[PDB]
Amino acid sequence: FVLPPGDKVKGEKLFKKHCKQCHSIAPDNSQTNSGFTSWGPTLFNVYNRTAGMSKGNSPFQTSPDLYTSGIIWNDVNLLKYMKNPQQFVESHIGMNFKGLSNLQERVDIVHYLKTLTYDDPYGKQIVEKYT
Amino acid sequence: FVLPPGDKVKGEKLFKKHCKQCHSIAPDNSQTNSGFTSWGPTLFNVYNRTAGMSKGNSPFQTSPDLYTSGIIWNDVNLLKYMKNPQQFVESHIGMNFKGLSNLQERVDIVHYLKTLTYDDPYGKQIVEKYT
Ligand code: HEC
Ligand code: HEC
Repeated sequence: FVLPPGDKVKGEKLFKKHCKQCHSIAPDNSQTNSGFTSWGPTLFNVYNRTAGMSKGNSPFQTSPDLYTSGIIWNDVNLLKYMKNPQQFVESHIGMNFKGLSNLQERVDIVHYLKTLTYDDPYGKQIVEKYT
Repeated sequence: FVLPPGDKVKGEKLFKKHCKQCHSIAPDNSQTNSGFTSWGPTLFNVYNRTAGMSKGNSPFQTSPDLYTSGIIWNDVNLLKYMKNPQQFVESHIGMNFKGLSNLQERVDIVHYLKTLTYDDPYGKQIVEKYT
């Protein structure tokens, strides 16, 4: 497959219409993950960039010998992701988050999350483990 | 509304089964923007934290005069977002990306993104401006 003929001016227009609300184009590189100006990461230099979702189900979490170069934002993957982001995530990493319907489970999760703070004993324990 | 009674141990187990795949619990503070250890941001100290999606649809024509991130991850918002993230996004920021059906528009977008690079003439101008 080769990237078919397209119009980059039309592309700028479509980007301002559909993507600019959540994505910057600034060449920060310090914004390539989430960033500080836009919600989503800067899409500058995104072409052939290693995708952030490569870190989902990180093999590094259990061992540094399981390094993974990850998924690349080449032409095909950009086209497919722009077609259907959720199906792309599910098909490339194995699953996505569509929400938890049960209310007690979500409440229990909130109770757990409230302990992940710099003041809670459990949170203080998580802190020293990473210091 | 008050947070109903909950079990933080069951919450930890639910977090490990449903959230740890894409979320760290590391006190990085710099990882709150997805960081690098995980695809999603660290959920450590996420309670009552300003949500990253507050940065979407930013009035950058009056950026110095009108900007005050104000989606807070309090109990209610966490429960709502965990129930249906996409509906939460759509109802709190106004819209969400569900994909572009047409193939030529996506191709044109890829053509525009290929010019966002440190060596393309257009990408060079974007660099010049934002420094
Ligand atoms: C909010 C309403 C968004 C709109 C509209 C678009 N995107 Fe987005 N995208 C958004 C976020 C918060 C994130 C980060 C979390 C995630 O799911 O990855 C993204 C991610 C991307 C990426 C991945 C970048 C990476 O470094 O891995 C790309 C390439 C991307 N988004 C492109 C993109 C395009 C082409 C859009 C319009 C056609 C678009 N996004 C809209 C939030 C939002
Ligand atoms: C990947 C498959 C994920 C799973 C499973 C869960 N989350 Fe996540 N979440 C993910 C990303 C890539 C992002 C950043 C982009 C975005 O849409 O915001 C998030 C974001 C959050 C946030 C916002 C944090 C902030 O700083 O604003 C929260 C509070 C959050 N996610 C919570 C959460 C919970 C409770 C989960 C399991 C029950 C969970 N997420 C799963 C990706 C993924």
